[PDB]
Amino acid sequence: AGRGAPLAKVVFRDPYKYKLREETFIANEGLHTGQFIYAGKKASLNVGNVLPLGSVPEGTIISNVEERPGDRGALARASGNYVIVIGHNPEDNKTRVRLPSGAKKIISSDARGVIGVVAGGGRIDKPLLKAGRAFHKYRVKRNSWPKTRGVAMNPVDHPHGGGNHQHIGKASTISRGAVSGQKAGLIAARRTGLLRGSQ
Amino acid sequence: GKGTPSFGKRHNKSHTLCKRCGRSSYHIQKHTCSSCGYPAAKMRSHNWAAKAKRRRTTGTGRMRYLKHVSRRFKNGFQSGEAKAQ
Amino acid sequence: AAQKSFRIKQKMAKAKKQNRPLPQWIRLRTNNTIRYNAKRRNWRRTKMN
Amino acid sequence: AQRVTFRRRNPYNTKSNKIKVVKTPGGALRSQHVKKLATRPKCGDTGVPLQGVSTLRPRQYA
Amino acid sequence: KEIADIKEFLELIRRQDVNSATVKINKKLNKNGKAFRQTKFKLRGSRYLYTLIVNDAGKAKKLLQSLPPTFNVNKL
RNA sequence: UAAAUAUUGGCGAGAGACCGAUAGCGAACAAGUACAGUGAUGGAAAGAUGAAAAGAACUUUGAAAAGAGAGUGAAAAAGU
RNA sequence: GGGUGAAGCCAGAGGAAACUCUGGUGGAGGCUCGUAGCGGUUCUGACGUGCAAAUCGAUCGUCGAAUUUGGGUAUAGGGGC
RNA sequence: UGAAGACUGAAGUGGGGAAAGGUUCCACGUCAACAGCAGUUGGACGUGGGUUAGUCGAUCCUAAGAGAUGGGGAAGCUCCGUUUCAAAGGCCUAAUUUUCUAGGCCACCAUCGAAAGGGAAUCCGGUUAAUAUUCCGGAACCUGGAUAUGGAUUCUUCACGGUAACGUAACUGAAUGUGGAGACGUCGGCGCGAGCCCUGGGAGGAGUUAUCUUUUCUUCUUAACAGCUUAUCACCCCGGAAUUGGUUUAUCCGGAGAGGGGGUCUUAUGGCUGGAAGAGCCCAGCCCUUGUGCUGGGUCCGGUGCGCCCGCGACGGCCCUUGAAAAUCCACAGGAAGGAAUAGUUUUCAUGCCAGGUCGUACUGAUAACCGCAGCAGGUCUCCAAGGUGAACAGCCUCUAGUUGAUAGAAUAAUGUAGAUAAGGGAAGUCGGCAAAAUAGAUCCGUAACUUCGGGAUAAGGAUUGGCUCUAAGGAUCGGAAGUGAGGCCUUGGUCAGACGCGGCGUUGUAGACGGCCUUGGUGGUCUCUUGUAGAUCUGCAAUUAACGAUCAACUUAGAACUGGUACGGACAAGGGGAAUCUGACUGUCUAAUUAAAACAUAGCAUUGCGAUGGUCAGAAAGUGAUGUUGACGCAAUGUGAUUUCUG
RNA sequence: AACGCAGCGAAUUGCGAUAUGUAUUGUGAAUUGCAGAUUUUCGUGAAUCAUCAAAUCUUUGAACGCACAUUGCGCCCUCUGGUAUUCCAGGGGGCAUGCCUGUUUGAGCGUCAUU
Ligand SMILES: [Zn+2]
Repeated sequence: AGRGAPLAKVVFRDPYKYKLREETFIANEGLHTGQFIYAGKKASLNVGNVLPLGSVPEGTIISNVEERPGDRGALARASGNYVIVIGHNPEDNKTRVRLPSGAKKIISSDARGVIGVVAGGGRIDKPLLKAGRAFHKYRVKRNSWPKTRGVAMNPVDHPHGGGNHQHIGKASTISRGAVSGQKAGLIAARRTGLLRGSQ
Repeated sequence: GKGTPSFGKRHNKSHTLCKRCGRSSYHIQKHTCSSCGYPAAKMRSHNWAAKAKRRRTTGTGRMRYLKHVSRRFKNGFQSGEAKAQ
Repeated sequence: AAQKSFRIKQKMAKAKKQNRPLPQWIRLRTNNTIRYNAKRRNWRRTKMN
Repeated sequence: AQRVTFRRRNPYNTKSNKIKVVKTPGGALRSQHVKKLATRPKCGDTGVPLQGVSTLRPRQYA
Repeated sequence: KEIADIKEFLELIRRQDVNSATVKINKKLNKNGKAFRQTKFKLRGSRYLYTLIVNDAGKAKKLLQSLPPTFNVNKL
């Protein structure tokens, strides 16, 4: 509920007891019920299998990647997102990795990652239309919706507000070295206005 | 209808009776009294209200132990009993 | 209110017995300045808790 | 023709407070508070109802 | 209440938890083939009260006499 | 580490060029009482028949309350 | 309680073919007329030492969802929402 | 108190509850004050009486939350945190047969939170001035204790049966693990059942009667619980499908084995028997100071449905929404340990014994018991719900039940308040068609610019509607004319019981009706005749499709004639319409008691910051927090405001 | 702080199921609105008297078995009932937290000597 990702619940054995422990995995697009999954160093390269970054070739695709070893997941958990492996290092166990925003990062070689793209892709494509559809999205998340424009408010309630005409008055580009209360607008902006093509 | 129509909806209780002070001023949502401050260690007294102490302080009650102490002090805290002549 | 507690019912038990007029033989006592009961309660006029 | 009342104080028509009207040997129409239905026992592996086993709410078949 | 059978009725009397037994007369008329008598032998003690239906008045009279003298035969 | 020094609280005694029931403590009386507020809190009015109740038996008008007479007492121009 | 009749299915007619028309079935929608419910447009009507420290009437808006409401629980004064 | 008029009209002036009040409920006495008139009456005043539970609630479990402990802050009042950088325990069996000691397994963790969520088990009839699922009578059921009788099981043993789905009255099972129930949204139609409504025949009672009506109204009911039967959905065996079949209102399914033939199971729901006619209701008749009874009768057999309202079932649409948790109870895997024959195991089954604490339980629930200074046209959460009109829980009129309460009397001036109508004209009135008028239901005809092709649209604009007598179309159940041997009525022959009633003091005498079984022939058309009548009311040898016959039953839709002071959605109920301009796209929201809009919100569009040692934000401080049960199709911070079209 | 107690009290004044008080001591005949006794009245004794050194002290509260809008729910020792080490009820006695002094069981290759 309130998550762009269908989960998956896998049953593993306890090596030291006669018992079973279930773990909640994020399902990559390709999984199905009544399927085997192989997690470890010696595990093979298929969709669903969990491998450490060191035992994987260059140009592979993964998700639910750990920042450290033992983090239990962090990078690339959202819908239709995936991390690509670029480089390798023998000295210093540290692979090179590209994150879905664009900014690359060096991660340890023993860190994990589930193979394949995250399921439920193409969620953002359809428009919501009626406002009631947007209500039900935020109804099962937080209380962050019906946002009033700050310029429409009184000068007490917000900095932009006040005046006979609805205008801002002073520059919306606000510094990094500011304080809480002032920061309403574009915080530490390099560019402004309409950007063309290249991000 | 801020006046008389809204007064029609009043049929709840923010306060109930208290164990310690015996007064209808025990907040249920907060789990604490406004008058005495139950359940805490102390009695909720304030110097800014002199009348608050005057209503509840020693002398008002029965004093069913302290009432007989001045009599015991004067005689010198005795033990045993009187005999006869 | 039908489904009431024992601590509430104990207070209302007192309110029954205390609400009664002044007995006549007290008025013939020596010194005595009392005539009628001041502490008296009717259900319509004044409320309890 | 002949109207009916509740029995167990609780006035609101919730689950575990529903009424089947019934004719008595006296003649008057009166209410009786119907118990909730028991779903069937089901399989472990598949999601199929299990045959040759009674319904009953969990306590009735102790 | 349970029912009858016959037999078992005779074995129920051997308990002597069941002490007394009332009888009832109810005139019926099966589509006026015969307007007949019927009787009903009820046995109390303890969880259940048992009852046997006997239609023929002849068969009832043989059974009514055959029980012990000490057995309390109530009526109506 | 006693004494000479403090004290609008507590227990026990003395006094006054102080107030005299709209005064003096909020309170001379069943006063932190009756009553108001969800609640912290707010907060009144109310003393005096006569020495002794001897608090008006009995008649008569009235459905009754009371009234006219009578009677008590120094006085009822003292009737709760 | 009515009105409108979207996808999905069934049958027919036309045509050399590509396909195009007609009739049923079905019951979609922050659709629509309107009762209870919730609101409060106009009469600048009634009342205006009132029935009422905000009510009374007629006329009106919306009426299957960004709906209406009980009990429990959270947020407290330069603070909350 | 009687009689007559009235109203609310079952979304109520009806019958019950929740919050809240707290004796207002009920009886006897009685009117100084209060009930803005009065008072013999009273929710007033004085004095008493009244609330009975193993099963109804609370108690118990958890929810959003609250909150000790170990720790770390703070001069301190106390703040953070709830599984943490804690040595955090309580559950079973013997040993020993002093009743104290020995076996063991297993292990991130207080406690409060719902009288609408979860949840062990009770119904009918009677009784009081006032109480009842709570007392009385009669019939059940659960949980926790004890325990012995019967049955079952046992020479190889912890039962046998069926191809199978599965069955039977019972039919060992520790540590440990696994699974199910508890456990879950909404709109739509179709099907099944309950209750009410409607209606036929009889068996009673009341009403009407100048005249008419085999009629107007009312009574004919059956609880929990026990037993045997009954189902859509699933599922098993047999057998092998394109000329593709089966099939729903709704198009789904089949070599992963359809249709067809034969089976098994859940018991929701109905049917019969017990409960249980002894009860309740409805008549008729006896006494009787009271209390009361006491004695006869009857309580029966059906039909119909787009009916109303509730529940259950199999199905189909919705979503960037997929619609609680825990206590609690059961099952399976697993084989620990323990057992026999001269005897032993079983208390998941049949019967039988004992016990069931504490607190709440009256009445009102509002134009008079609650809040509003008060007996204030205000406000305040729910359940049951009849007949007619009609699309209808609309409006108008009745039945059951409940009120007949809101200071009264006499005249009918002006000016008011609420309702009304008006010759000729038709907005000339006025800031402004404000206010009021006209239109309105159904069926058939007919329908423009413009358009995001979905709409505009009930566009505009015409015609018709009564009463009475007829005609037409639309269904469901059941039946084929002849060729023998065998199982309704009547009779023939065999074969077997045998009902009740009465009289002398349980007994002894005594008439004595009738019932089924087994089995040969005869029994609508026809003839004999002036004429017929009873029941067409079990297997053989094997003719047939629209060419049909019977029997019962709804309400819809068309068409025709006749008829009237041309009236007919006759009361009630019910859109005025058209051509433009400014403005916001739309549905939605706010100034509680002067501003409902062009303001706010919105989908869509764009910009900015952030890769966790991070962004935004809290806190006096912390070994402290929110976003975050999060990770760029995400979180945070702003502007603009659907679509088409552009943004120098 | 609540709830109770007088022969007839609602409040105030007293007291706690031994409830307008009991025992002990002193004074020496009352209390009094109306009852009623008790004869205690040459006394080991009236009394709403004074006095006060022995006891009782409901449910609570710093409030202490865990909770507490609940007269909620448990555990241990002990005697008596119902057949009873284990279940049901009844009478009696107990179970909070921090800190100090000692006692008894213990934990740690923290560490010393002996086989
Ligand atoms: Zn307090």
